[PDB]
Order: sequence, then C-alpha cells, then structure tokens
Amino acid sequence: MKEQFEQWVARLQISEAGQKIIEKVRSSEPSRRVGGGSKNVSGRYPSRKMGVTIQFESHRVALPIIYQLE
DNA sequence: AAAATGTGACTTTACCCATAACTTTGCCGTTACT
Repeated sequence: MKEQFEQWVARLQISEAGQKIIEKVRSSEPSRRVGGGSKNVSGRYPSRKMGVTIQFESHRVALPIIYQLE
C-alpha cells in the first residue's frame, strides 16, 4: 500500500510538503462529524473503494458526487 | 457546516333518483248579458 503511493508520488513528482499533506489526509480521522443542520439530510454511505463509511452533509448535492467517485 | 420528503384514512359536501303534498296552469262546461 505504501510502495504504490510512493511510486505515485515519484511519478507525479509531488513536493515534500504536498506529500506531507497527502500522507496526513490518508492517515487521519475526519475533522468534524457531519451535523444535521436545519435543511440538509445528512448521513453516511458505505464505500467499497475506500472500504469505509463516508459522511455526506447533503444527500442530493455531495452524495451524487460521492456516488460518481465511488 | 449545511438543501430540497408530505401522506392517506376517515369525513363532508354536492349532485342525482324517487315520491309525497300541495300550488299552477290549460281546457271545457255553465251561466249572465247583450
């Protein structure tokens, strides 16, 4: 898993700080839990690409993009 | 930091079909008058 990411970085020549951000994003829990708010149907979706639960604030705005990406 | 779910089961009008209990008419018989 780490070797393929390292080859990805080498192929795209991402800088040291860019690699640092990518590594931090890869290994970190989400910053904030999605809140219900007042007008958005929120929740979580199981993704087999990542293989985890991904949180969407809006089921008709962010969730379609999540479906595409999955 | 934020889009984007009202339903549907149980009531209430609303119009039509049927018939009672009278008014509303024409039509003809009768009669006062000319």
